[PDB]
Amino acid sequence: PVENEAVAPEFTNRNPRNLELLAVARKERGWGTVWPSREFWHRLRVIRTQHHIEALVEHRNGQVVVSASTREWAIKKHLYSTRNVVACESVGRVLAERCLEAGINFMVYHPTPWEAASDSIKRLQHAMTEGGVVLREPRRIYE
Amino acid sequence: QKRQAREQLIEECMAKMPQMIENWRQQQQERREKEQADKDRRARLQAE
Amino acid sequence: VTYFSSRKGKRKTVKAVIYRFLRLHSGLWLRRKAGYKKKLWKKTAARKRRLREFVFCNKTQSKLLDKMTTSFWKRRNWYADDPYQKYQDRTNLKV
Amino acid sequence: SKTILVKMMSQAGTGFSFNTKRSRLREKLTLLHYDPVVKKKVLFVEQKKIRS
Amino acid sequence: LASADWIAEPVRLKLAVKHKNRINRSGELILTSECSRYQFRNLADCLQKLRDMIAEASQPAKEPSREDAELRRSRIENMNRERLRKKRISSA
Amino acid sequence: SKNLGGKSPGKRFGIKKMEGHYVHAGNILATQRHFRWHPGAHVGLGKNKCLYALEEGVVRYTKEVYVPNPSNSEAVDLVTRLPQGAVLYKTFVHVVPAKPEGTFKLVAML
Amino acid sequence: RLQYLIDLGRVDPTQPIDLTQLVNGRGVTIQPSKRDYGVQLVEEGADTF
Amino acid sequence: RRAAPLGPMPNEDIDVSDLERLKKYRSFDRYRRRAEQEARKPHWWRTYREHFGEESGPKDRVDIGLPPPKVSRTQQLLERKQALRELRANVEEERAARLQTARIPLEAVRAEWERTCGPYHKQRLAEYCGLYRDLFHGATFVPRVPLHVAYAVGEDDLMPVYHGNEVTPTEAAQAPEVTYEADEGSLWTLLLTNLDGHLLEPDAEYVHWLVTNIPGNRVTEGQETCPYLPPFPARGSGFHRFAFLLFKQDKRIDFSGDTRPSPCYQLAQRTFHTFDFYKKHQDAMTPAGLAFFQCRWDDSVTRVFHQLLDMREPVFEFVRPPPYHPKQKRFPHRQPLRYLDRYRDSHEPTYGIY
RNA sequence: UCGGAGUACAAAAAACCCUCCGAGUGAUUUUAAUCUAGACAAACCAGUCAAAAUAACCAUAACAUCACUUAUUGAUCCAAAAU
Ligand SMILES: [Mg+2]
Ligand SMILES: [Mg+2]
Ligand SMILES: [Mg+2]
Ligand SMILES: [Mg+2]
Ligand SMILES: [Mg+2]
Ligand SMILES: [Mg+2]
Repeated sequence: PVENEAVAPEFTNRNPRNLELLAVARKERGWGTVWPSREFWHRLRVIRTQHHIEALVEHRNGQVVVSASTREWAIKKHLYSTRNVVACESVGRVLAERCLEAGINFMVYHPTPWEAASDSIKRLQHAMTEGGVVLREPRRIYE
Repeated sequence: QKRQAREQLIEECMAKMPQMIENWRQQQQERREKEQADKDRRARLQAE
Repeated sequence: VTYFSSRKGKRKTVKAVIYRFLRLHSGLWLRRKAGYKKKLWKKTAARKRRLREFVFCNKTQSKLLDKMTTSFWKRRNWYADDPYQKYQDRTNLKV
Repeated sequence: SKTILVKMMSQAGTGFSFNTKRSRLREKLTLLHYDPVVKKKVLFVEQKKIRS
Repeated sequence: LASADWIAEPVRLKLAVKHKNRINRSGELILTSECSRYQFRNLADCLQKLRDMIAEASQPAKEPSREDAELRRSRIENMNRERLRKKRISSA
Repeated sequence: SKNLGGKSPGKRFGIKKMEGHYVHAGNILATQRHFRWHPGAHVGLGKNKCLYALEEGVVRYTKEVYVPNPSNSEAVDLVTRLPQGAVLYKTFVHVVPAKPEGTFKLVAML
Repeated sequence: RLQYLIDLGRVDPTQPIDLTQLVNGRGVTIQPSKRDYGVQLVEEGADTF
Repeated sequence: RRAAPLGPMPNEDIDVSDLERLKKYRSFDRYRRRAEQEARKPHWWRTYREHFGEESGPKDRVDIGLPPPKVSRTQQLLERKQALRELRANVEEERAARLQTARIPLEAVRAEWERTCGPYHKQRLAEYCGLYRDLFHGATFVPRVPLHVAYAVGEDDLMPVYHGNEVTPTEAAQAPEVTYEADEGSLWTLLLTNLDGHLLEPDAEYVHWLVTNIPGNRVTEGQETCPYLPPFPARGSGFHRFAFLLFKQDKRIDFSGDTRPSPCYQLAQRTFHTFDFYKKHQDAMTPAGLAFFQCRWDDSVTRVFHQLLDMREPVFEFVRPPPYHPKQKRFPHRQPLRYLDRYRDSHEPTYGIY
C-alpha cells in the first residue's frame, strides 16, 4: 500500500504540557492537612519582601515557569518605589502579559486571609484578570 | 387521574414557593430584629 | 428441621428462611441488612444506605440454608419480568 | 431539658416526610430542607409529633 | 453523501458541514454501532442514528445550542490568543 | 466494686500498608485516633482521620515540613510561638502512581 | 435451539409448529403444576436463524 | 532500641534552655518562608522530591551556545543608579504613586526584558516544555538573539509566535515571517521541527521548513532545503509542539544528504533527528534562537492529510485503563447485589441450552 | 451495655470481683442527597471509610459544628404509621 499509511496505532505524545492542556493530567490531590493545597498544574506565588515584589508561576514539581520581579531592570527603571500597590499592579500586568506569551491561561492562587483583603494584591488579581489570565484552573476530566 | 392530580398539586405548591420562602425569611429576620431590639432596650435601661 | 415427616415421610422446610431469604441458582443467597427499618432518624445517610442495600451470605450460612430448605426452592425459575433473572447465573468464575 | 421528635413534611405538594429532634420549649419548626422528589430546596414545616 | 438522492440538497449540505468528522476522504458517510451483540440491534441503532441526523439536518428551527462546561476553556484560550492576534502589521 | 466499664475492645488503630506495597484507589493506607501519620500526595483524609489512597501505585513514607492552615488557630499560635530556627516536621504517607493516565489509540483512519 | 430442532428434523416448518409439536420433538419441557404458563421466545440465536 | 541519626538533626542547633532570650518569628508568613527555604535542601532522610521525581537532582548541563555579552558591571551599575536617582528626583511620579494612578510602558518593558533577561526566561520555559529533552537529550542553550516569528492571517491580521503560544493550523498554513537583528557578515539557518506527530517512530521528529545559508536578516534570499509544510496534528492526540531553531554558522555549509526535493510530500524523507543533525554540523552551527508553540487539530488538517500528503486522516482517542477488580469469590460476604455486575461480560441475557 | 488511660513500653489482638475517668445527652445553624469503584475491621449479626458521576447554592466547600469526641445506644417478631 501507500508508504505513508503506516500508523503504529500506539501513538506516544512526548509533550509534557499535553495532558495539562487537555485538562486530563493528574492533579496532585492529597494533603488536606497542610497549606496550601497542592492540587494544581500551575500556581501563582507572590513574594512581597520589604524592598522588592516577585510574582512566580510554579509547576507542581517546584520549578519556575514565568516570573515578574521588581528586581528586573525593565520594571525597575520604569517604576518608582517598587513596593507600592502600583508596583504590585504593574508586576501583575507584566506577569499576565508574559503568561499570555507563554501560552498559559489557567492557574491557582491561594492567599492568606489577611493577604486576600489587602489593597495591593486585590488590584494585582484584578490586573491579572484584566490581562487575560483567569484563575480557578479547570476541573480535571475524570478526576 | 391520580397522576394528573399529583402533578397539579405539585405545580400549584411550587408556584407559591418563592413567596413562601421569602415570607419565612422575612419572618425570621423580623424575629431576630425584635429580639435584638429588646436586648438593646434592656441594656440601655440597665446601663443608666 | 423435620428430616422425616409423619404424613409422607419426606423432608420438610422451615418457612422463616423462605420468608426472609432468596436463593439464586448459582448457589448464592440474598438477604436484607438487619435494622434497615429501625430508628432511621438516629443514623447517618451512609449507614442508612448500607442498611437499605442487599447483601450476600457466605459458605457456612449458604450451606445452613440449603440444609434447612428442600430442593424445591433450588430449582431453576423463569418468572415473567423477574428482576433477579440476570443474577440467577454466574459468569467469569475462575476457580 | 427534654427534646422532642417531630415529623415534618414538604411544602412542595409532594408527600415527603422526615424526622428531626427539637427542643420542647421552642416554637413550631420550619426549615429549608432538600426534596429529592422535586430535587429542590423546599420549605419543610412541622405537622406531627412522634416521640418525646 | 453526495450521491444520496433520497434527501434534499440543503439537508445534504447541512449533513456535510455538521458531520464532516465522520465523512471519509471518498465522501462516504460512515456510521458505526457497537452496543449490542446482535447485528439486528446494531443496525437498528445505526438506522436510528441516521434518522436523528436527517431530522436535525432537515429541521430549520435548529438553534445549534452548545454546552458551557467543556467549551469555557476553548472560549478563554480563543480570547487570549486573539489578544495576541490583535497585532496589525502588513506583510507578505 | 469502684472501677466499672474498663472493658472495651481494641479499635485496631494502626498502619495497614507499608512502604513498597502496591495498592489501588480507595485502599485504606492507615487508620488512627489522633493525627500520627499525615496524608501527602494522592492520599485522602476521611472524617475519622483515616488515610486512603486516591491513585494506584506504591506507598511511601516521608519526613516533611509542616505548614498548617492559617485558619487552624491552635496550630497558628504554636507556629508563632516557635523560635526563630524551629520548623515543624511530620511523617506523611504518599502514593507514587505507577499506571499512566492513558494511551492514544487509533480509532478510525478516516 | 429452534433452528437446531428444525435442522435435525425433530420439528418440521412445513406444518404449523405449536407447543404440542415442540413437546413432541423434545425441544422444550413444560411442567404445568410448577406454575409454568408455556413457552416464551428469546433471541439468543437470532443472527443465524 | 535507639539508632544514631545519619547526619545533623533539623532542630538541634538552637538551645532548648533559656527560650525567652531567643527571638521568635510572630508571622505565619515568616514561618512559611523558612519552611519553604528548608524544604528545598537535600536532606538525608526520605523526602518527597526523591520519591516524586526531582529529575535526577543536579544535572551538569552541557552548554552549546554563544558566550554572554561582556558588559562593564561597574559602569552599568553606575548608570542604573543614576537613572534611578533621576527617576526618584521627580515629584510627579511620587504624586502618582501616592494617588495610585500610575501606568507602565509595557512595550518598552517587553523590549528591555528581551534585551537583558528574556533569554533566561525562554531557556527555562523551554526546559519546562522539554525542548532540550528531545532535541539534544543532554544539552541546553541560552537563546541569546531574539527571534520574532509571525504568521499572516490576511492583509491586516498578524499572529505572533511566542515561547509556548498556541497557533492553529489555519493561522500556520502559510510560511511565517522571521525577524532578528544581525549584521551583514554572518550566516544563519532556520529549522522548523515538529516534535510530536510522527506516526511510526516515537524517537523521531518531523521537519516543516528548513532554510540554510541565510545572509544576515534576509531569510527569503537564503536557499530553502525543505519547503514549508503546514502543521498536521492528529485529531485525538492534540497540542503538538513546533519549534523554530535559529543557528549561527561560520563557514558556507553545503550538504547533499539532507537536501530535500521540491514536493517533499513523503513522510519517510520527512523524518528528522536534531541530535544527529547537530552532530553532523557541530563544527560551524551554534544555536542562538528558539521559538516554540503549541498546535492542535482543526478543520484545515483534513485538507493537508488528503490533498497534500495523499493519505486518510488518522483519528485517535484518549482511552483510559480498565477499572481494577479483585478476584471473584465463590461466596462473596456482605457484598452488594451488584457484585455480580462488576464481572459481567455484557448486558445481554445468555440462555445456554434454552 | 459502650468509650478513654496503664496493665498491653515499639504493627494488631490480649484477661481478672485489676488501678482511675466517664456515657444512657445537651447547645447552635452550614438541615448535612442519590448512586457506586476500591478498602478497614470482623466467627456471624453488626460497625466503618470512600475515588468518579448526577440534583440545589459560591459559578472556588459542603465531613453539619462544639462540650478530652471516642461512648451518648437495642436484633427479629408484633403493634400502631398510612407511602
Ligand atoms: Mg482498655
Ligand atoms: Mg476485651
Ligand atoms: Mg421447567
Ligand atoms: Mg551588577
Ligand atoms: Mg482484614
Ligand atoms: Mg465526589
